[PDB]
Amino acid sequence: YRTRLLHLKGKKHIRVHEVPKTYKSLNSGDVFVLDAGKTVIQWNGAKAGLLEKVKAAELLQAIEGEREGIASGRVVAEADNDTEFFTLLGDKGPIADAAAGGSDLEADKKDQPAVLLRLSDASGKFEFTEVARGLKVKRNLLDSNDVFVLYTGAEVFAWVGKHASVGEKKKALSFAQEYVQKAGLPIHTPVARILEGGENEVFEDFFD
Ligand SMILES: [Ca+2]
Ligand SMILES: [Ca+2]
Ligand SMILES: [Cl-]
Ligand SMILES: [Mg+2]
Repeated sequence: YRTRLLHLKGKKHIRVHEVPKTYKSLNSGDVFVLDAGKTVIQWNGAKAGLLEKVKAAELLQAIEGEREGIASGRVVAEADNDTEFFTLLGDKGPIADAAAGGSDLEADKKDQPAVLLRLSDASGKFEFTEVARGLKVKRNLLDSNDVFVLYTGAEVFAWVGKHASVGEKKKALSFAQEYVQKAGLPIHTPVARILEGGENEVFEDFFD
């Protein structure tokens, strides 16, 4: 499994980004999730906000539920200097202060990375079209008749509507994988094909 470091940040709402796997990506003002597959660790900065911890905790719960006992979750404080955390991280050093991580209020306004796209072949050919971005990505936009691709800021999901066509169901994953390429995202960005009706905890977690 490829260990990923996720960075959660915000005041009125929370956005997540994947950041380089190193202590230098951390800052005491925010909350981070180190996803090492079967071990997932939430790291709370000393000055982390309540909402950042809450949504990081929701992410851990969703990952644990989707991985069905294979993955265990644990939360550590920055002051704990958790040795397993820094071992899975790969290095250790001085943690940048909250000021160096930037303003949460600025992040709310300037950093909304979510993107929702639709894949439909109702016209006789595949059309892959952006539907919404940022906070305007709402669950009500999903349509059982088509396939939808959601970028959360950390992961890409290919959501397959129950009434999607044969071509849409077959090509859903390839369009989601190709989105990572065209959008210039990290090559190892996780892409997952999911079905309407599934529990899909991490996907559903994005919307609440
Ligand atoms: Ca913060
Ligand atoms: Ca369709
Ligand atoms: Cl602030
Ligand atoms: Mg949530």
